[PDB]
Amino acid sequence: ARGPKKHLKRLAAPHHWLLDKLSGCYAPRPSAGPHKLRESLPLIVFLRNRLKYALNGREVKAILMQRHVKVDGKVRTDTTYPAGFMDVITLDATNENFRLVYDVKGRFAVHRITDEEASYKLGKVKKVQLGKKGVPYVVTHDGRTIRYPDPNIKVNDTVKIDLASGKITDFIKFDAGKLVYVTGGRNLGRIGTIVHKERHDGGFDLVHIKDSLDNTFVTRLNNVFVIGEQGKPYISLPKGKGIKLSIAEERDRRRAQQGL
Amino acid sequence: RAQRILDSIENRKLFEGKNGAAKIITIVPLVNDLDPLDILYKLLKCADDEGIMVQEVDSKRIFNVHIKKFKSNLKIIIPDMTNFLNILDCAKVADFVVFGLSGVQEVDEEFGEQIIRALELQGIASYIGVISNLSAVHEKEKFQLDVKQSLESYFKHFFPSEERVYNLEKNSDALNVLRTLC
Amino acid sequence: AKVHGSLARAGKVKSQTPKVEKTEKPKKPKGRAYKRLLYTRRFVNVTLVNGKRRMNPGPS
Amino acid sequence: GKGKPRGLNSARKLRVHRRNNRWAENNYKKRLLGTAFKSSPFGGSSHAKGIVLEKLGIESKQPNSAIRKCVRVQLIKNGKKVTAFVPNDGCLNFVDENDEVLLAGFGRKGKAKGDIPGVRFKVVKVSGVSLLALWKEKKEKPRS
Amino acid sequence: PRAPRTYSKTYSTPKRPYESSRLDAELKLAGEFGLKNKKEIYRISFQLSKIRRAARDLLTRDEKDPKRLFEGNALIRRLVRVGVLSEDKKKLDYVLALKVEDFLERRLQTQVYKLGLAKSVHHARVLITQRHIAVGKQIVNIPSFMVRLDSEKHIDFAPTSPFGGARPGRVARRNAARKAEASGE
Amino acid sequence: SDAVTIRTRKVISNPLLARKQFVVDVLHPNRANVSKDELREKLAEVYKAEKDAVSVFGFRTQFGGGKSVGFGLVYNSVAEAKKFEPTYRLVRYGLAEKVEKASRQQRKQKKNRDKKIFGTGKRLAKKVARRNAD
RNA sequence: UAGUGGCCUACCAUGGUUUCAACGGGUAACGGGGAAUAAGGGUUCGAUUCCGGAGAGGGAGCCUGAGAAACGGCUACCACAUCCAAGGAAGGCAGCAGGCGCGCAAAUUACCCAAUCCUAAUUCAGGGAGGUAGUGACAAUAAAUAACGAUACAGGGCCCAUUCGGGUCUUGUAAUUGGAAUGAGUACAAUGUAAAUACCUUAACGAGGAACAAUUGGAGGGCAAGUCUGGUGCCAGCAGCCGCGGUAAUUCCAGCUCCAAUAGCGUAUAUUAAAGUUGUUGCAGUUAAAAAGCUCGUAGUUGAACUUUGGGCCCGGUUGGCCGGUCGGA
Repeated sequence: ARGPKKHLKRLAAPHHWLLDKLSGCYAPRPSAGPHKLRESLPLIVFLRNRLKYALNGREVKAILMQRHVKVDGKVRTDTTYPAGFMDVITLDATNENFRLVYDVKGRFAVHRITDEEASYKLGKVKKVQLGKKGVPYVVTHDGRTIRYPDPNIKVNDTVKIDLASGKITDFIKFDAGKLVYVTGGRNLGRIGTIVHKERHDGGFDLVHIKDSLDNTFVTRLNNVFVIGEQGKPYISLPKGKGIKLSIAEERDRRRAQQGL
Repeated sequence: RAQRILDSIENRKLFEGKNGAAKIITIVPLVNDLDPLDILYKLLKCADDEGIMVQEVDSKRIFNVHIKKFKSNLKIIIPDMTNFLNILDCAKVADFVVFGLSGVQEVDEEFGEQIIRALELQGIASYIGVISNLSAVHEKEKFQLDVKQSLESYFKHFFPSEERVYNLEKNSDALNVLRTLC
Repeated sequence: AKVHGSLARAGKVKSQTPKVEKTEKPKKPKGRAYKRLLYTRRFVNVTLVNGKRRMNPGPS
Repeated sequence: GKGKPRGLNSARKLRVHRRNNRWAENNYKKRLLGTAFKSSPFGGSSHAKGIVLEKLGIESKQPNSAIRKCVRVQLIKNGKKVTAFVPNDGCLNFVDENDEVLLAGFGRKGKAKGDIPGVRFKVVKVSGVSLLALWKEKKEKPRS
Repeated sequence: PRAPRTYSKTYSTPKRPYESSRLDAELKLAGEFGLKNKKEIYRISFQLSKIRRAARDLLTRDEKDPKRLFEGNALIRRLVRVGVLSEDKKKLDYVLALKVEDFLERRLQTQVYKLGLAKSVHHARVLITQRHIAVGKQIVNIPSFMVRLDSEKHIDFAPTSPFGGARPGRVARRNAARKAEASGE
Repeated sequence: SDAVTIRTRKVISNPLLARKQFVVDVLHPNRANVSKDELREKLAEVYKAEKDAVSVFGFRTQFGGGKSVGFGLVYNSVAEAKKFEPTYRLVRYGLAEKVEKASRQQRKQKKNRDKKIFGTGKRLAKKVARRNAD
């Protein structure tokens, strides 16, 4: 329809933004950049209505035209900026700093963090390739093009990328035992030490994956996200640790535990 | 539908122009007040062409003021209230008939309601009601709109083919008169 | 009738003539009290004619 | 075998079988040929308004025994001439010919309430004003 | 255009309006409870529709199904919380035996009557809407309030608008400033 | 506002706009509403700041009388209000001078009435103003 | 071409689709969640707040540009059609608010960027996108249109059952009551809002039945509710289907009076349901409509019977409880 789109209707947002059905007509459509449109979570969906530091849009831009907030070591100032998965948000406020990693619900939350791990970020190396002048390089999941990597690093691994300058420090291979995190599909926000791979020449590569409570589930491999070992995450994961409690046992936790 | 197009062409022959196309509009109020020298003038203070200038003590009654926005010469018969012998008799060429509705005088059971029954039961050619009340917009300050509702229903207790009956305080309702003519 | 003489009001004179049509009993006590009077009509004692009967109370 | 195939490949027959037996149903063939659009002078409507042609001549398709004060009418959305009817009958005084109605059926698309041919449409509202507040002796009940 | 607001339609009109035994057995509860319409009764008889349909739908699936063990175990724990279903009789079996007077009684339409301060189901029906009635703070201005089993104990007067003390009103000051005091003005 | 009870609940202290924003209780009993610039000089001094660092919106009642739930702002300085308050509320306060506009339709007419001239329109004051006068 | 390609083009080959329904025709056909349904299946509709497609009156065509076969862009044709000083010169409300015409059938030429957002070089500007107000019985929700005694009794009980002592309690007749008491409506007041309405708020003021009065359809069967009384006795009437009036009308005009639903009840068409009258579930063909004149036959639809039982070693997830050593539980 004659080139691109600029508006996103309310109810045409993804459900993980959790906008209210009334009070408006539209959604604050995310700009292009380091993430997908469909799992963006822009700046104003984070600020005004999940942290409530602003009450409406003009007060959001009152922050953003005052150079306070930071998204991964830079001074991003645009309202619809897609700070997506794994992106550290640091404030120049009363200095409380946050990550962007989901709950088990497939939805983002507020997760305040330390300064050991505010300093860096991660990424699924979605491509390793041999570009110009015979230079090997790697392309992670968001946008980064890191030159000259370890040649023993292949596709589907992960890195430990810094935020001051984009330097890979160490990596994680792909095998069993690897503490993992899913980005997409249904079991979004899960965790739990990959069982094994399935090759399926020309097709999807799915993967069998356990959890903490030993509850297997099979994603696709373009959503698997390896970040560890037998109990070794490389960030500070939020309260609840990603393991899916069922809705029978959140009417046993929110109802039978905190409800006396 | 083209025949229906032809149905909507030949009827646009006799009524649309200036050369032998000017219509009799006879203004007879139901009230002895409201005196249609202001109905010609204070109503048409929103039109502001020169039907104001010939709104004259030399009563013309052939008011061929070519109003410069809907392109028509006119004719408004302004009769005195008492000459009851042609008001019911000049109404064979007179298309547009306008009642004068007022809450000041109660519409009388021998004057007003019987002028209703006299203009009515000869067959009203076209009854486009106008509230011509200038001195009735402040008889209350506490939801005052009963001065209009009592007249909009009174147009509908016998001859109901108007929905609202218009105040003299909105702008385009004076050239809605010339819309009603053209 | 007389609009600004009698009936420009929604109602004060619905017809509030103390000259009554029915001899000072026009009060069908509307709504909830109407169905209350009908509950007094049907639930105290009454039966009228022989189970099956014609069509609005009268002698046989 | 009850005159039908059953085996679990025979649906090829069956949805072609019922396909040729729906036409023996009545309103199916009435509906899917647009016969309500090629006929039925409402044209699939629910009401129609039209001028009264004239007073009506009674042709006995039984029984209501009088000249039933009925109105030959011809519509203006179509122009297709139908005999009509007024309830609360009588009062043949209060509109001329070539004057307006609003038509609506009797309950079966009419077809029978009196000895008059094709009288199937109650008049609802003459000239925009009603009949039920005009048999109520507020206004007056029309003529042909 | 904004996101479409949804809206239900809560009364279920009957199959046969001219069924005389039903109409006689439907008027039996109007003046008993001091109601206004058969729509009042249609409210309850439309609640019974969805409740008695979900109850019969959940029994058709055999337990070890945790859906039956979740959606049933809160419905069974909700009508208790109103005060209609009884605590001893909750296995979603008695809920199909529950009837119209049970829901229609657990209402401050009634419950102004059968825990004192009544003087009629008319004298107090006018005092729901004259608001000489209360709960913990906020006057429950509608007789179909469906008292949730607990503020029953918290029945109180309005502190404004007397017979709970603290005022005279809108007719004393044409009368106790002319007759009851001002015989001599 | 007898039994005054201005209970400061749901307090968020924003550093990023230098604001102390919170919802406000006010128990009325037996008298009417508790105005803009009537609480605004009463909660100001006992809550850490001045009268120009006060702002008010919310504020209706609950059913029956007495309790009204408002939402009050009180800023960490005073010229904070001159830049972060929306200008309608200082027009509602007198801390702003309302530059009186014409209308919506009038400005939209005037925008269109000068888009039909390329430049500044100084020449047409002398161009056609002398020729067709003949 | 941005690129695959009969997409063309030049020579070749003679193919390809089809009774497994080609091709052709009609659509009152924009496709997907929805609706009415409600034993289940089936049925009919889907312009419509979301997604995708298409168009800016109908067909072409091209520029700028990352992006358009763009129309609040352009050129031409075709259909219209404005002013004119007779010399172009001007133009697309299938955007908003309005007009005409068409219908049965559908709002006000308001206020404003406060909000949801979008665009810009950009905290600042613009936005009929949008929100708010006005019309609005589409559809939906909650609820007005009024109290409790006393007093004359009727009783049902019943009090102590020496009931055989009168009324503790009520059913209504009671218009005799009895003062206290209030809202719809008018209002300071301030909240309410970008500015105002209202709506929770709130002091002052406004009720007695004449108050401040709830209508709408029926009153022969299906279909509650009189064979009541007058005028009416085929005269109209009444009838969705049947059925009465010819003079003893429960069915006519009226007076009563009553019956339902209740600020809501009718009517018109359309669909669904009951409708095993579309039947795969789940009909029917001797006579009620329906077995053909009888064989041969192809496509289709089915198609005879056979292929590793009985028992041992334990593991014991679950239950019976004499065990009860825990006094609802192993």
